[PDB]
Amino acid sequence: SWFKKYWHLSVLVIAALISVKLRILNPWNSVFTWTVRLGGNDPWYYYRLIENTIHNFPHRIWFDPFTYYPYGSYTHFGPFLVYLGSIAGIIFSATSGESLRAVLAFIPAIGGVLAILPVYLLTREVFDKRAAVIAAFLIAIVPGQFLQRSILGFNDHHIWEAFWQVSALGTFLLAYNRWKGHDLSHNLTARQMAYPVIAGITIGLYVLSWGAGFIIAPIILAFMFFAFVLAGFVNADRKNLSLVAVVTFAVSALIYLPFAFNYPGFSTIFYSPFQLLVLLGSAVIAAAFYQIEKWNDVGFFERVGLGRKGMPLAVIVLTALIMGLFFVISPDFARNLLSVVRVVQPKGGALTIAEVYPFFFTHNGEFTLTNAVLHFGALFFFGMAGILYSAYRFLKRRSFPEMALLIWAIAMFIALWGQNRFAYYFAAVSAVYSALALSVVFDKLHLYRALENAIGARNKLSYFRVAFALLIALAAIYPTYILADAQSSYAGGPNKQWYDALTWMRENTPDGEKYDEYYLQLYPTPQSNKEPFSYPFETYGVISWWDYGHWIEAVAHRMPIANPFQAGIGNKYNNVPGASSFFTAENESYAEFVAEKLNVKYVVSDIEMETCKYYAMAVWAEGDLPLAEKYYGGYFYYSPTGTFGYANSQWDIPLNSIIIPLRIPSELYYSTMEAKLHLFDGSGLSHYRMIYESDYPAEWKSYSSQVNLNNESQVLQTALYEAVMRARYGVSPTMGTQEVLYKYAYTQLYEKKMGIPVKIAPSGYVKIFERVKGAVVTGKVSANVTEVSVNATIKTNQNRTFEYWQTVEVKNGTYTVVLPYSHNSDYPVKPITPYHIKAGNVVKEITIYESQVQNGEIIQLDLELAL
Amino acid sequence: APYAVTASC
Ligand SMILES: C/C(=C/CC/C(C)=C\CC/C(C)=C\CC/C(C)=C\CC[C@H](C)CCOP(=O)(O)O)CC/C=C(/C)CC/C=C(/C)CC/C=C(/C)CC/C=C(/C)CCC[C@@H](C)CCC[C@@H](C)CCCC(C)C
Ligand SMILES: CCCCCC/C=C\CCCCCC(=O)OC[C@H](O)CO
Ligand SMILES: CCCCCC/C=C\CCCCCC(=O)OC[C@H](O)CO
Ligand SMILES: CCCCCC/C=C\CCCCCC(=O)OC[C@H](O)CO
Ligand SMILES: CCCCCC/C=C\CCCCCC(=O)OC[C@H](O)CO
Ligand SMILES: [Mn+2]
Repeated sequence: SWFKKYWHLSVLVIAALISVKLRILNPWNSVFTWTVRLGGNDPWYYYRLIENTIHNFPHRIWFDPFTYYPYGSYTHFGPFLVYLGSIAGIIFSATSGESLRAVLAFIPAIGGVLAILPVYLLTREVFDKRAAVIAAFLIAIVPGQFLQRSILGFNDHHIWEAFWQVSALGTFLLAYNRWKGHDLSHNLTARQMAYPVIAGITIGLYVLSWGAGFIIAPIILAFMFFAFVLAGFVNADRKNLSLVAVVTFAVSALIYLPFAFNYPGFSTIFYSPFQLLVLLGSAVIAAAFYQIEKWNDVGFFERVGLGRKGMPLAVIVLTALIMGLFFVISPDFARNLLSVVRVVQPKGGALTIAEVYPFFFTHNGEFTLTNAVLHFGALFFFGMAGILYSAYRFLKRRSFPEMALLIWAIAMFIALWGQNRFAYYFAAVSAVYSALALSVVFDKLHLYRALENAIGARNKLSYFRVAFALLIALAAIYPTYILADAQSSYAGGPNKQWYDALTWMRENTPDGEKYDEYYLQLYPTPQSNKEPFSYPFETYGVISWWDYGHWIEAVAHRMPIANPFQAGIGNKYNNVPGASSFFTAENESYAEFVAEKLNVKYVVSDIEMETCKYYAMAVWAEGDLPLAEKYYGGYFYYSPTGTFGYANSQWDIPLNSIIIPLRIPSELYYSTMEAKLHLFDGSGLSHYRMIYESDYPAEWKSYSSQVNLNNESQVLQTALYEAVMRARYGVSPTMGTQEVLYKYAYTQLYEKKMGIPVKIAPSGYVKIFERVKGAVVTGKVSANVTEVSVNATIKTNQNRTFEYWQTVEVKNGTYTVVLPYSHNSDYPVKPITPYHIKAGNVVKEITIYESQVQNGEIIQLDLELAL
Repeated sequence: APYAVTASC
């Protein structure tokens, strides 16, 4: 037929269409809903940078005073993705808002499809032409962090890391292949010079997408180092390999130069002159390898008298010297050697991040190959066989590209071991080496013959071997696509309760029009951010867990205290004010210390921070992880007697009982700010009032069609019914049920000792509080009382109501309470009763103006009897 | 889906 020299493009097109179905069509209904949902968190910060860059085109900010309030943080996100989305938005006339997000959602998907090309190139320039076709197909179905970070809506720079790293290695090894065996006058032609120039541009674009992309230079230097010290071992045109590297690194340094001075110091992620020195310094190291080979060529190592081994040895001594004599700038070493800390994380606080946890390990510290299936499918094991075979073949053929690919493979495996995120780097590794595996078997099992016997050839073809070549193609491709089809059917991002709450914040908190204007200003790059930023108008901060910082800035257009850059977390052990030391504050006086230092005016708390994410906040605040279970106790159990019990230790739980897989928090938890805010609805606090709460968790919103959420008994039976139903399958109860179970445990363990109850009802997913000076209600009191209590009923915008209590002790025959709610406020969460203030046997009722709450007015209210 | 967020929820 016509597929002659042309099937290889027929598979690439089919591979691209499979990639489109997984990346664009599968998560389509998850990205395009009630709004355009960019996935995760970081795609929302790129969206922030892009609509600012579009407004100030062609200029770009390198420091953001919005996030990390009130200090601002330097922007490490690369100019590649920022300028790509910015130009893409202008071409489609989408400069902000939902229309801009719809354009940005396709960029990660297109990068995932386009990755077929650099994977083909790298595989062809190392192995053969058939294997490059398998690798292109396999990279179209590999799941895990590669597929999820290249899906529709996940406009992050991780796909462009993988795209440009593989592009750099392919173009570099293509340049070495086009240059080897030729003299310099031939390699100096424009046709030959184009190959290392292209390789240098791909390296520059790699760094321009990721400040830590300079790591490609020591990897390429590792190619030359091992090719030199093994001159009799490996067979490589070392002189032309050195010259390709010189041109490649010089061009890359020129590409990086115009972006090199946007950080006031050396940095490995921020766009600083450190990366410029790594690229420029790599060019002179490659130029030093030029002399060592030019000296070995003439025979300089035998005239001095060291032997053929001398040339390897002088490389080793200079590898030690040329680094040792680079003490001319010790900050360079400190940042260069800093890479070894990247794959290690004894921080513990950092461990609580979902993307950083080490591969091959459970949250119990035991080896596992379970993520290898969930992230690569069969390609991992098919990839190891291709790696081991490549090592076997390298020891026989001694091809240099096969050696460099192995070095790349082993370096990416160490990074994969460190953090599970770097699976987006190892994805192209298993796809390339499984292609090497499947290509070996397809030739030895006569499938390459039967394919050409199918049209226009004659071969001795064993259908028994062909049937098995088809059967292991099954095993490599089918279970891999199964996981990719499932994982691509949903996309992450904020839920409606988070989005609705944040849009409400943007339109119902003061200065929304000033924040909107300041959101698009081209901020100057400061020399330091250790002092609070000098804002052009009176700003305020919004404190929450660091997960939601980008959502706060991009959706609410408000300045968050903490962000997904793990900035603004703070801790308690050092009294560093931040998110953790605020939400784990054990009394309101300490939380006011943290809030005042950070100029906090608003608090956003969700049910996640209340339940399953509270453990991380105690880990950050305390630093030590075993020092964090102090906030936790035992478990609930459904015993064979048909009753529900509670035990401190697992041994106290009776046999045949059914253990709700939910660790009930300790008494210390219920005294912290997160409990007082979300689980007690702000009761007991004098400087905070609830102003807005979102809808319920979806499960309980569904439950309310047949459950009376004003009936504590009906809620309790429903929560206990669900918890057992899901404990039967070893699954935790839903979040809305975890909150109800948390409230039930407080009433059965720590309530009777105090007298302040909590309604067993559920509540809204996201809750917003405003920081208040507070109306000071002070007055005289009778002769023999030591305590004064305040009572008021609050009703939220979801028609849910709760009690606000506060108790103070009498001193000098006088009480003083500070009240955060008012009775003429504009907020959708209002009190429906006056304040009932009790002083022993004397009761009085008071209503408070909003002006007295804002300005902290003192009100005299005596509760005294003669007696 | 593990991304730049707190885990186990
Ligand atoms: C050892 C390696 C480890 C890599 C993995 C790792 C520990 C870290 C990298 C992880 C990674 C992918 C990225 C981290 C980058 C950084 C700094 C930060 C990232 C922050 C975060 C991820 C991003 C946050 O932002 P977000 O993305 O969330 O928005 C590298 C590969 C090199 C090898 C020699 C391994 C080969 C394997 C084997 C089995 C043989 C070993 C045998 C041996 C006998 C040992 C051999 C010993 C040697 C020293 C030879 C090395 C040669 C060469 C490199 C030296 C030349 C000059 C160098 C110094 C650079 C010069 C630069 C300047 C000065 C010009
Ligand atoms: C290289 C850059 C790629 C640019 C591609 C952008 C082109 C078209 C985007 C529009 C896709 C349709 C989305 C849609 O149905 O919107 C309807 C409601 O917004 C649903 O929320
Ligand atoms: C002298 C060096 C100056 C370098 C200036 C580069 C600055 C920003 C790079 C972003 C521009 C987009 C590049 C582009 O469209 O090509 C990439 C694929 O072809 C399309 O996905
Ligand atoms: C062919 C060569 C195969 C090499 C296989 C090595 C596998 C894993 C190496 C990663 C070690 C990283 C450091 C580590 O274990 O933990 C560091 C703590 O954080 C120290 O506190
Ligand atoms: C009433 C007497 C008690 C004294 C303790 C003070 C406690 C809290 C005062 C907080 C005042 C709110 C100010 C705020 O959050 O924003 C600061 C920007 O001016 C924007 O409002
Ligand atoms: Mn990210």
